Amino acid sequence: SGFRKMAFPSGKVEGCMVQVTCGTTTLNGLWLDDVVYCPRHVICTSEDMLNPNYEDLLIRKSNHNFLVQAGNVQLRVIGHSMQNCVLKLKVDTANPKTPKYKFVRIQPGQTFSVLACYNGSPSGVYQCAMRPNFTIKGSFLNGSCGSVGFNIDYDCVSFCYMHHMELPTGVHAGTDLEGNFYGPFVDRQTAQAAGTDTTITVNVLAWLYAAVINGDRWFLNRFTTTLNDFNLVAMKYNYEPLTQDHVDILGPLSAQTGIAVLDMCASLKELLQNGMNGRTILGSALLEDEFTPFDVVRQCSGVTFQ
Amino acid sequence: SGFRKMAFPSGKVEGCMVQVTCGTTTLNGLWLDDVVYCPRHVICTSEDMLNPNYEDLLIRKSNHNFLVQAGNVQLRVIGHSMQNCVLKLKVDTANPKTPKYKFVRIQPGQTFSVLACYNGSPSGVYQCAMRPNFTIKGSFLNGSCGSVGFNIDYDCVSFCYMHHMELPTGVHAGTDLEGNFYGPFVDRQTAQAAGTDTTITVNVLAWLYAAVINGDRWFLNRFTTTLNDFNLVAMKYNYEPLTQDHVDILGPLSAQTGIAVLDMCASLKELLQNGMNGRTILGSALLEDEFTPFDVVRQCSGVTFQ
Ligand SMILES: CC(C)(C)OC(=O)Nc1cccn([C@H](CC2CC2)C(=O)N[C@@H](C[C@@H]2CCNC2=O)[C@H](O)C(=O)NCc2ccccc2)c1=O
Ligand SMILES: CC(C)(C)OC(=O)Nc1cccn([C@H](CC2CC2)C(=O)N[C@@H](C[C@@H]2CCNC2=O)[C@H](O)C(=O)NCc2ccccc2)c1=O
Ligand SMILES: [Cl-]
Repeated sequence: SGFRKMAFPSGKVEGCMVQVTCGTTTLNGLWLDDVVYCPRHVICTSEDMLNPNYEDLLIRKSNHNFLVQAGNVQLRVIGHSMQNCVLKLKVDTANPKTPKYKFVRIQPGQTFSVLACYNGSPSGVYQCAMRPNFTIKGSFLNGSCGSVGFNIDYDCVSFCYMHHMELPTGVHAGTDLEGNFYGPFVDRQTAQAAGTDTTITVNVLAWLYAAVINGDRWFLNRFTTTLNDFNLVAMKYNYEPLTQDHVDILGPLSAQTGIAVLDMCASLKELLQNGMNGRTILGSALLEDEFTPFDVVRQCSGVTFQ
Repeated sequence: SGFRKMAFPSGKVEGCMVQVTCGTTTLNGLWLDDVVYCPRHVICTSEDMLNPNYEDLLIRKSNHNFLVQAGNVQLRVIGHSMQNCVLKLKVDTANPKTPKYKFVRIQPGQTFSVLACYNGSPSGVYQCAMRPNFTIKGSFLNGSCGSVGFNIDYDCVSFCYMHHMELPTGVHAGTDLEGNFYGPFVDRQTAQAAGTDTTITVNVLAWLYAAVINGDRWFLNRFTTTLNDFNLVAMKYNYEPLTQDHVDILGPLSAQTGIAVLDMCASLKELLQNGMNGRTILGSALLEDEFTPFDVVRQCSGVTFQ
């Protein structure tokens, strides 16, 4: 037993990280088969980032202006193209460590592991949620651009995130691996509103089921509620409305614990109205929303990869 | 910016995990050079674990009774020995993925990454502290025994922990890689007291410095205190006494922030007496003690490995 914010084992991704340098700027790239993916802002100076014309900036660059290093190994660039906000550098060597992989665009409220990298070198791994407002609350310093987010399914790495920027509010924005930003963000150093964030209700409920499974039961009450009554409460506390799709995804946790989803909603309701009264749930003094229902099942059933 | 509970990249350790089976029991082993390390309780039945005579149980086992599998690869066992609570299985093949490594016995309050494994297969990575009472609050299910804790320094993996058991209170106990338990625990299914745990004061102070560096400053007050006055407060709230060695380790964080360690102690004092008044620090509603001073420096300076 016990419950931890667990990241995927990072080894398959570690083998794909490289350093990419263009003029003055170095950041991380992702080397899969004979393509290296990195943020297109690798071609910008600090001045350019204020208001970049990426098409005009990229026209000045040739293959030989992209320095790509895998460890101490220099890769030869034989092609470059821009796809949305990412650069694809064709190289003359397929990465021998290329894992089975897919590119996925994740939904808001879904979770993934970030491998924070500097100069092509892995420094740390952590688990986070795509916020409803399409930001992430990460840990990123200079040089971390090009760091990637991912999920693993047995032997398949599903890349979902590439780090592009820190907003002036200190939260993080980036793209899928086709270079499409999550949310309204652009790769420009300008004020950008992220808009109202909300709590991921289905995740909080999943984590309450995890708590019950681990013997943290104090918040279970004598009450039930309705989807509509609960959503009146969710609206007031800036929680995502719960839908029947959410109820359906929680079904297996309901089944094991014998706690009807709407009964757990009444427990959540009472926590939102009353607070935690100085107590904790799975060692947290707030309601945790960075576990999906799928996360809780995996952890509570100890599912592995390779 | 931002601050996350980050684990080490796990790839170097993933390459060392194997499955070990003896009679009915399978768990994880650690394959370094031509030795596989695993918990000696691999030789026990459920009945044996009640009151094992490990010397008498091991005498019944021969090399060929230890089934060791690295992926789909069967390793040949040419030697076995018991060292304290671990078994060392000599195998006829050196692990080609053996990273540079050391065996270390860590101090209470030090942190490390756990790679949770089942049947020799990595499932997840998370960061935790060795509690002052020599337990860890992990996430471990059946089959996770032999999972290891570690730190990385550039290219060197320092193994510090091997998972042996869950106490009836739901916390976790294990050994260094020489098989010596952390704390008073034995590898027997019997009631075992862990004794009073305490909060790791130097870690909480390190995390308050991390908060200030990230712009979370609300808890900074107009007060200072003395080491003795602060330790009167630490005693009352079951915090570890702060020593001048702790003050010295915090020096670099003091220097950058301009906040004298004893001023930060007065902030901590006020938080312990007054509580958080429904506010958060780096997205936590309680005082976090699973970051060392060394952790905060690494993260706040973005230090990498290979
Ligand atoms: C003085 C303190 C507060 C300690 O640091 C900064 O102001 N740092 C930065 C200010 C402005 C830009 N950056 C870098 C680019 C370096 C100036 C040349 C930057 O934005 N780097 C990161 C991503 C950011 C940094 C903090 N958190 C993040 O996620 C990224 O790796 C990158 O390469 N961005 C492209 C880029 C290139 C030039 C100018 C801006 C951005 C900084 O690190
Ligand atoms: C019914 C529920 C509550 C869901 O599960 C259990 O009671 N589980 C277990 C009860 C008793 C023992 N174990 C295993 C051993 C299996 C029975 C054969 C066990 O202790 N396994 C783990 C470590 C534990 C399990 C939970 N958290 C941990 O850290 C370990 O991998 C191992 O191999 N231990 C050696 C061992 C061998 C035989 C009997 C006890 C222990 C269990 O998993
Ligand atoms: Cl909390």
